[PDB]
Amino acid sequence: GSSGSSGQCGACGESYAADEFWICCDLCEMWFHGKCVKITPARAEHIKQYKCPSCSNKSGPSSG
Ligand SMILES: [Zn+2]
Ligand SMILES: [Zn+2]
Repeated sequence: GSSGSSGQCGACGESYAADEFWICCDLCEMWFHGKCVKITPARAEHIKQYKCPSCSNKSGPSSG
């Protein structure tokens, strides 16, 4: 990773690698990692357009 500006996972902000398992959001449709979004690479199969933790948080009882 030498490129300055580039995609970064909101959870941690790793480099755009075509290896790890990324998740797909519907609200913001951002880029995240299964494990980062509290999701397994195997379960994703049964998951379709999961609500990333970045959005789900919005309008929360602990934090609005
Ligand atoms: Zn991450
Ligand atoms: Zn989202």
